[PDB]
Amino acid sequence: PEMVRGQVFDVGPRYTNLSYIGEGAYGMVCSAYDNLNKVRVAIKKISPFEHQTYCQRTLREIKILLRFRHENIIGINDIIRAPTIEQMKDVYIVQDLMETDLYKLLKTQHLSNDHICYFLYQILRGLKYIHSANVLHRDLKPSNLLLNTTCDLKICDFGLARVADPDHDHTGFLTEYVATRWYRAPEIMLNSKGYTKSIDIWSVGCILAEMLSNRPIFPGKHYLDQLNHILGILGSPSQEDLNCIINLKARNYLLSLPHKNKVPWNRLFPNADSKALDLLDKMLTFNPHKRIEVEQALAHPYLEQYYDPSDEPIAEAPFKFDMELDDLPKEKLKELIFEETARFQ
Ligand SMILES: COCCN1CCc2[nH]c(-c3ccnc(Nc4ccnn4C)n3)cc2C1=O
Repeated sequence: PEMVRGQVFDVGPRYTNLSYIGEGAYGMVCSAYDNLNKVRVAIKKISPFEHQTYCQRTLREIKILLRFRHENIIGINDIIRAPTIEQMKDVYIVQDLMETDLYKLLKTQHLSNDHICYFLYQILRGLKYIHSANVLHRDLKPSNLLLNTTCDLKICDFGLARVADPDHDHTGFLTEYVATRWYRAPEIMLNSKGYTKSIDIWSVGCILAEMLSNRPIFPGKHYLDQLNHILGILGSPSQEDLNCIINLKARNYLLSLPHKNKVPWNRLFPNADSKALDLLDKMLTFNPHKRIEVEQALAHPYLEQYYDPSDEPIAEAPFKFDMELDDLPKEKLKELIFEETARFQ
Protein backbone atom coordinates (compact mmCIF):
# COMPACT_ATOMS: atom_id res chain seq x y z
CA PRO A 1 0.00 0.00 0.00
CA GLU A 2 2.08 2.90 -1.31
CA MET A 3 1.21 6.57 -0.85
CA VAL A 4 1.19 9.53 -3.21
CA ARG A 5 0.44 13.15 -2.39
CA GLY A 6 -1.14 11.98 0.83
CA GLN A 7 -3.28 9.37 -0.95
CA VAL A 8 -3.27 5.62 -0.28
CA PHE A 9 -3.20 3.55 -3.44
CA ASP A 10 -4.47 0.02 -2.77
CA VAL A 11 -3.19 -1.41 -6.05
CA GLY A 12 -0.39 -3.51 -4.63
CA PRO A 13 1.18 -5.83 -5.11
CA ARG A 14 0.43 -6.34 -8.82
CA TYR A 15 1.12 -2.62 -9.32
CA THR A 16 4.18 -1.02 -7.66
CA ASN A 17 6.42 2.10 -7.62
CA LEU A 18 3.73 4.77 -7.98
CA SER A 19 4.62 8.19 -9.38
CA TYR A 20 2.32 11.24 -9.37
CA ILE A 21 0.84 12.32 -12.71
CA GLY A 22 -2.09 14.59 -11.92
CA GLU A 23 -5.09 15.38 -9.75
CA GLY A 24 -8.76 16.22 -9.92
CA ALA A 25 -11.57 17.11 -7.54
CA TYR A 26 -12.35 13.53 -6.48
CA GLY A 27 -9.52 11.53 -8.05
CA MET A 28 -5.79 11.09 -8.54
CA VAL A 29 -3.66 9.74 -11.39
CA CYS A 30 -0.38 7.88 -10.98
CA SER A 31 2.03 5.81 -13.03
CA ALA A 32 3.01 2.34 -11.85
CA TYR A 33 4.67 -0.87 -12.98
CA ASP A 34 2.47 -3.79 -13.88
CA ASN A 35 4.11 -6.88 -12.48
CA LEU A 36 3.23 -9.92 -14.70
CA ASN A 37 2.65 -7.59 -17.67
CA LYS A 38 6.20 -6.12 -17.71
CA VAL A 39 5.03 -2.58 -18.50
CA ARG A 40 4.44 0.74 -16.77
CA VAL A 41 0.79 1.85 -16.68
CA ALA A 42 -1.45 4.71 -15.55
CA ILE A 43 -3.74 4.28 -12.56
CA LYS A 44 -6.58 6.61 -11.63
CA LYS A 45 -7.91 6.59 -8.09
CA ILE A 46 -11.53 7.71 -7.85
CA SER A 47 -13.36 8.54 -4.61
CA PRO A 48 -16.88 9.71 -5.49
CA PHE A 49 -19.01 7.92 -2.88
CA GLU A 50 -19.31 10.92 -0.56
CA HIS A 51 -21.14 13.00 -3.20
CA GLN A 52 -24.02 12.27 -5.58
CA THR A 53 -22.62 14.40 -8.41
CA TYR A 54 -19.34 12.47 -8.31
CA CYS A 55 -21.10 9.09 -8.35
CA GLN A 56 -22.98 10.17 -11.49
CA ARG A 57 -19.75 11.29 -13.17
CA THR A 58 -17.98 8.08 -12.21
CA LEU A 59 -20.65 5.72 -13.54
CA ARG A 60 -20.77 7.68 -16.80
CA GLU A 61 -16.99 7.72 -17.25
CA ILE A 62 -16.71 3.97 -16.66
CA LYS A 63 -19.71 3.14 -18.85
CA ILE A 64 -18.33 5.15 -21.77
CA LEU A 65 -14.75 3.87 -21.60
CA LEU A 66 -15.90 0.25 -21.35
CA ARG A 67 -17.73 0.57 -24.68
CA PHE A 68 -15.22 2.79 -26.50
CA ARG A 69 -12.38 1.29 -28.53
CA HIS A 70 -10.34 3.69 -30.65
CA GLU A 71 -6.66 4.47 -31.32
CA ASN A 72 -7.11 8.13 -30.34
CA ILE A 73 -8.98 7.45 -27.09
CA ILE A 74 -7.61 6.18 -23.77
CA GLY A 75 -9.09 2.82 -22.85
CA ILE A 76 -9.42 0.87 -19.62
CA ASN A 77 -7.14 -2.14 -19.13
CA ASP A 78 -8.36 -3.08 -15.66
CA ILE A 79 -10.49 -1.93 -12.74
CA ILE A 80 -9.50 -2.49 -9.13
CA ARG A 81 -12.07 -2.41 -6.33
CA ALA A 82 -12.92 -4.16 -3.06
CA PRO A 83 -14.76 -7.47 -3.42
CA THR A 84 -17.84 -6.18 -1.59
CA ILE A 85 -19.86 -2.97 -1.54
CA GLU A 86 -19.34 -2.56 2.21
CA GLN A 87 -15.57 -2.63 1.68
CA MET A 88 -15.55 -0.51 -1.50
CA LYS A 89 -14.14 2.93 -0.68
CA ASP A 90 -12.49 3.81 -3.99
CA VAL A 91 -12.28 2.73 -7.63
CA TYR A 92 -9.02 2.29 -9.52
CA ILE A 93 -8.97 2.54 -13.31
CA VAL A 94 -5.92 1.09 -15.02
CA GLN A 95 -5.03 2.58 -18.39
CA ASP A 96 -2.12 2.51 -20.82
CA LEU A 97 0.58 4.98 -19.85
CA MET A 98 1.37 7.92 -22.11
CA GLU A 99 4.66 9.81 -21.87
CA THR A 100 3.15 13.26 -21.50
CA ASP A 101 0.28 15.60 -22.38
CA LEU A 102 -0.17 18.68 -24.56
CA TYR A 103 -0.35 21.03 -21.56
CA LYS A 104 3.16 19.98 -20.51
CA LEU A 105 4.41 20.11 -24.10
CA LEU A 106 3.18 23.63 -24.92
CA LYS A 107 4.81 25.07 -21.80
CA THR A 108 8.25 24.27 -23.20
CA GLN A 109 8.13 23.29 -26.87
CA HIS A 110 7.37 25.21 -30.03
CA LEU A 111 5.25 23.13 -32.40
CA SER A 112 5.98 22.84 -36.11
CA ASN A 113 3.08 23.17 -38.54
CA ASP A 114 3.42 19.45 -39.32
CA HIS A 115 3.01 18.61 -35.63
CA ILE A 116 0.05 20.96 -35.24
CA CYS A 117 -1.64 19.50 -38.32
CA TYR A 118 -1.01 15.95 -37.11
CA PHE A 119 -2.10 16.59 -33.52
CA LEU A 120 -5.28 18.30 -34.74
CA TYR A 121 -6.14 15.45 -37.10
CA GLN A 122 -5.88 12.89 -34.30
CA ILE A 123 -8.06 14.99 -31.99
CA LEU A 124 -10.78 15.36 -34.63
CA ARG A 125 -10.48 11.65 -35.49
CA GLY A 126 -11.03 10.66 -31.87
CA LEU A 127 -13.80 13.24 -31.56
CA LYS A 128 -15.58 11.90 -34.64
CA TYR A 129 -15.79 8.54 -32.88
CA ILE A 130 -17.00 10.13 -29.63
CA HIS A 131 -19.72 12.14 -31.35
CA SER A 132 -20.81 9.17 -33.47
CA ALA A 133 -21.59 7.43 -30.19
CA ASN A 134 -23.90 10.32 -29.34
CA VAL A 135 -21.47 11.30 -26.59
CA LEU A 136 -20.10 14.69 -25.58
CA HIS A 137 -16.66 14.94 -24.00
CA ARG A 138 -17.34 18.38 -22.44
CA ASP A 139 -13.79 18.96 -21.13
CA LEU A 140 -11.38 18.96 -24.10
CA LYS A 141 -8.16 20.85 -23.10
CA PRO A 142 -4.40 20.41 -23.49
CA SER A 143 -3.96 18.51 -20.21
CA ASN A 144 -6.59 16.05 -21.45
CA LEU A 145 -4.70 15.21 -24.63
CA LEU A 146 -1.97 12.62 -24.13
CA LEU A 147 1.18 12.13 -26.23
CA ASN A 148 4.01 9.64 -26.69
CA THR A 149 7.41 9.98 -28.38
CA THR A 150 6.12 9.03 -31.82
CA CYS A 151 3.48 11.75 -31.63
CA ASP A 152 0.48 9.48 -31.14
CA LEU A 153 -2.40 11.31 -29.48
CA LYS A 154 -5.07 9.97 -27.13
CA ILE A 155 -8.05 11.75 -25.56
CA CYS A 156 -8.56 11.10 -21.84
CA ASP A 157 -10.78 12.20 -18.92
CA PHE A 158 -14.41 11.33 -19.68
CA GLY A 159 -15.51 12.40 -16.19
CA LEU A 160 -17.79 15.23 -17.38
CA ALA A 161 -18.99 13.39 -20.49
CA ARG A 162 -22.69 12.86 -21.22
CA VAL A 163 -25.03 11.62 -23.89
CA ALA A 164 -26.10 14.55 -26.09
CA ASP A 165 -29.43 16.23 -25.30
CA PRO A 166 -30.06 18.97 -27.92
CA ASP A 167 -33.78 19.47 -27.06
CA HIS A 168 -32.91 20.33 -23.44
CA ASP A 169 -29.93 22.63 -24.03
CA HIS A 170 -31.52 26.02 -23.32
CA THR A 171 -30.94 27.77 -20.01
CA GLY A 172 -30.61 31.17 -18.35
CA PHE A 173 -28.00 33.91 -18.30
CA LEU A 174 -24.79 33.20 -16.37
CA THR A 175 -25.96 29.76 -15.17
CA GLU A 176 -23.16 27.80 -13.44
CA TYR A 177 -20.90 25.45 -15.42
CA VAL A 178 -18.35 22.80 -14.36
CA ALA A 179 -16.07 22.67 -17.46
CA THR A 180 -12.72 24.47 -17.72
CA ARG A 181 -13.12 28.20 -18.29
CA TRP A 182 -10.58 28.97 -21.02
CA TYR A 183 -12.15 26.39 -23.34
CA ARG A 184 -15.75 27.27 -22.53
CA ALA A 185 -17.91 28.26 -25.49
CA PRO A 186 -19.62 31.66 -25.33
CA GLU A 187 -23.12 30.12 -25.23
CA ILE A 188 -22.36 28.44 -21.90
CA MET A 189 -22.39 31.91 -20.36
CA LEU A 190 -25.50 33.08 -22.23
CA ASN A 191 -28.05 30.32 -22.92
CA SER A 192 -26.52 26.84 -23.06
CA LYS A 193 -26.31 23.82 -20.79
CA GLY A 194 -23.59 22.36 -23.03
CA TYR A 195 -25.66 19.42 -24.23
CA THR A 196 -24.79 19.72 -27.93
CA LYS A 197 -21.81 18.53 -29.97
CA SER A 198 -20.81 22.06 -30.96
CA ILE A 199 -19.54 22.51 -27.40
CA ASP A 200 -16.56 20.22 -28.16
CA ILE A 201 -15.80 21.92 -31.42
CA TRP A 202 -15.31 25.26 -29.67
CA SER A 203 -12.81 23.62 -27.30
CA VAL A 204 -10.84 22.14 -30.19
CA GLY A 205 -10.55 25.57 -31.80
CA CYS A 206 -9.24 26.97 -28.53
CA ILE A 207 -6.72 24.13 -28.52
CA LEU A 208 -5.70 24.79 -32.13
CA ALA A 209 -5.10 28.46 -31.30
CA GLU A 210 -2.97 27.45 -28.33
CA MET A 211 -0.91 25.10 -30.49
CA LEU A 212 -0.22 28.03 -32.81
CA SER A 213 1.05 30.42 -30.14
CA ASN A 214 1.80 28.38 -27.02
CA ARG A 215 -0.62 30.65 -25.18
CA PRO A 216 -4.33 30.41 -24.35
CA ILE A 217 -6.42 32.51 -26.74
CA PHE A 218 -9.17 33.45 -24.26
CA PRO A 219 -7.45 33.57 -20.85
CA GLY A 220 -10.25 34.82 -18.60
CA LYS A 221 -9.28 35.52 -15.00
CA HIS A 222 -12.72 34.42 -13.79
CA TYR A 223 -16.11 33.36 -14.85
CA LEU A 224 -17.42 36.80 -15.74
CA ASP A 225 -14.24 37.71 -17.62
CA GLN A 226 -14.30 34.75 -20.02
CA LEU A 227 -16.93 36.30 -22.28
CA ASN A 228 -14.99 39.57 -22.26
CA HIS A 229 -12.07 37.81 -23.92
CA ILE A 230 -14.11 35.97 -26.54
CA LEU A 231 -16.01 39.09 -27.61
CA GLY A 232 -12.75 41.02 -27.63
CA ILE A 233 -11.42 38.86 -30.45
CA LEU A 234 -14.61 37.77 -32.23
CA GLY A 235 -16.19 41.21 -31.98
CA SER A 236 -19.84 42.12 -31.47
CA PRO A 237 -22.29 39.35 -32.37
CA SER A 238 -24.33 40.06 -35.50
CA GLN A 239 -28.08 40.65 -35.59
CA GLU A 240 -28.61 37.08 -36.83
CA ASP A 241 -26.48 35.66 -34.03
CA LEU A 242 -28.37 37.78 -31.50
CA ASN A 243 -31.81 36.60 -32.59
CA CYS A 244 -30.96 33.02 -31.62
CA ILE A 245 -30.55 34.24 -28.03
CA ILE A 246 -34.10 34.55 -26.75
CA ASN A 247 -33.34 34.78 -23.05
CA LEU A 248 -33.77 38.51 -22.43
CA LYS A 249 -31.13 38.84 -19.71
CA ALA A 250 -28.46 37.48 -22.05
CA ARG A 251 -29.55 39.36 -25.16
CA ASN A 252 -29.90 42.67 -23.33
CA TYR A 253 -26.42 42.32 -21.84
CA LEU A 254 -25.02 41.80 -25.34
CA LEU A 255 -26.97 44.78 -26.68
CA SER A 256 -25.66 46.92 -23.82
CA LEU A 257 -22.06 46.50 -24.96
CA PRO A 258 -20.12 49.02 -27.04
CA HIS A 259 -19.53 48.10 -30.66
CA LYS A 260 -16.34 46.10 -31.23
CA ASN A 261 -14.94 44.94 -34.55
CA LYS A 262 -13.52 41.46 -35.12
CA VAL A 263 -9.78 40.96 -34.69
CA PRO A 264 -8.33 39.15 -37.74
CA TRP A 265 -6.65 35.80 -37.09
CA ASN A 266 -3.64 36.70 -39.23
CA ARG A 267 -2.99 39.61 -36.87
CA LEU A 268 -2.93 37.28 -33.87
CA PHE A 269 -1.13 34.46 -35.69
CA PRO A 270 1.07 36.08 -38.35
CA ASN A 271 3.27 32.99 -38.74
CA ALA A 272 0.40 30.53 -39.09
CA ASP A 273 -0.73 28.52 -42.11
CA SER A 274 -3.52 30.35 -43.91
CA LYS A 275 -5.53 27.13 -44.17
CA ALA A 276 -5.11 26.54 -40.45
CA LEU A 277 -6.49 30.01 -39.77
CA ASP A 278 -9.44 29.26 -42.02
CA LEU A 279 -10.31 26.14 -40.05
CA LEU A 280 -9.78 27.98 -36.77
CA ASP A 281 -12.29 30.59 -37.92
CA LYS A 282 -14.99 27.98 -38.46
CA MET A 283 -14.33 26.26 -35.13
CA LEU A 284 -14.38 29.47 -33.11
CA THR A 285 -17.69 30.70 -34.53
CA PHE A 286 -19.95 32.60 -32.13
CA ASN A 287 -23.22 31.04 -33.30
CA PRO A 288 -23.25 27.37 -32.27
CA HIS A 289 -25.53 26.50 -35.20
CA LYS A 290 -23.10 28.01 -37.71
CA ARG A 291 -20.10 26.33 -36.06
CA ILE A 292 -18.35 23.68 -38.15
CA GLU A 293 -18.98 20.01 -37.38
CA VAL A 294 -16.36 17.34 -36.68
CA GLU A 295 -16.84 15.56 -40.00
CA GLN A 296 -16.63 18.87 -41.87
CA ALA A 297 -13.47 19.80 -39.97
CA LEU A 298 -11.79 16.58 -41.07
CA ALA A 299 -12.61 17.29 -44.72
CA HIS A 300 -11.00 20.72 -44.45
CA PRO A 301 -8.11 21.54 -46.81
CA TYR A 302 -5.79 22.02 -43.83
CA LEU A 303 -5.94 18.29 -43.08
CA GLU A 304 -6.02 17.02 -46.67
CA GLN A 305 -2.85 14.95 -46.28
CA TYR A 306 -4.38 12.83 -43.51
CA TYR A 307 -8.07 12.88 -44.45
CA ASP A 308 -9.27 9.31 -45.08
CA PRO A 309 -12.97 8.64 -44.32
CA SER A 310 -12.51 4.85 -44.55
CA ASP A 311 -9.73 5.13 -41.90
CA GLU A 312 -11.79 7.39 -39.54
CA PRO A 313 -14.10 4.89 -37.74
CA ILE A 314 -17.35 5.41 -35.85
CA ALA A 315 -18.96 3.60 -32.92
CA GLU A 316 -20.72 0.25 -33.27
CA ALA A 317 -23.02 0.80 -30.31
CA PRO A 318 -23.96 4.45 -29.75
CA PHE A 319 -25.74 5.37 -26.51
CA LYS A 320 -29.52 5.60 -26.94
CA PHE A 321 -30.25 8.04 -24.12
CA ASP A 322 -28.65 9.63 -21.08
CA MET A 323 -29.17 7.69 -17.87
CA GLU A 324 -31.26 9.41 -15.20
CA LEU A 325 -28.39 9.42 -12.72
CA ASP A 326 -29.28 12.82 -11.28
CA ASP A 327 -32.16 11.59 -9.14
CA LEU A 328 -30.38 8.56 -7.67
CA PRO A 329 -28.86 8.78 -4.20
CA LYS A 330 -25.17 8.17 -3.55
CA GLU A 331 -26.20 4.67 -2.48
CA LYS A 332 -27.99 3.28 -5.53
CA LEU A 333 -25.27 4.86 -7.66
CA LYS A 334 -22.58 3.02 -5.75
CA GLU A 335 -24.38 -0.26 -6.34
CA LEU A 336 -24.47 0.50 -10.06
CA ILE A 337 -20.75 1.28 -10.07
CA PHE A 338 -20.21 -1.99 -8.24
CA GLU A 339 -22.11 -3.94 -10.90
CA GLU A 340 -20.38 -2.15 -13.77
CA THR A 341 -16.97 -3.10 -12.39
CA ALA A 342 -17.86 -6.69 -11.52
CA ARG A 343 -16.37 -8.33 -14.63
CA PHE A 344 -12.82 -7.30 -13.69
CA GLN A 345 -12.93 -9.07 -10.33
C1 LIG B 1 -8.18 12.33 -11.61
O1 LIG B 1 -8.10 13.13 -12.80
C2 LIG B 1 -9.06 12.84 -13.69
C3 LIG B 1 -8.77 13.57 -15.00
N1 LIG B 1 -7.50 13.19 -15.70
C4 LIG B 1 -6.38 14.11 -15.41
C5 LIG B 1 -5.30 14.07 -16.49
C6 LIG B 1 -5.07 12.65 -16.86
N2 LIG B 1 -3.91 12.13 -17.36
C7 LIG B 1 -4.10 10.77 -17.59
C8 LIG B 1 -3.00 9.95 -18.12
C9 LIG B 1 -3.18 8.62 -18.53
C10 LIG B 1 -2.06 7.97 -19.03
N3 LIG B 1 -0.84 8.54 -19.13
C11 LIG B 1 -0.76 9.81 -18.70
N4 LIG B 1 0.47 10.43 -18.80
C12 LIG B 1 0.87 11.71 -18.46
C13 LIG B 1 0.25 12.93 -18.57
C14 LIG B 1 1.16 13.83 -18.05
N5 LIG B 1 2.29 13.24 -17.65
N6 LIG B 1 2.09 11.92 -17.91
C15 LIG B 1 3.14 10.95 -17.58
N7 LIG B 1 -1.81 10.56 -18.19
C16 LIG B 1 -5.40 10.46 -17.22
C17 LIG B 1 -6.01 11.66 -16.76
C18 LIG B 1 -7.35 11.95 -16.24
O2 LIG B 1 -8.29 11.19 -16.45
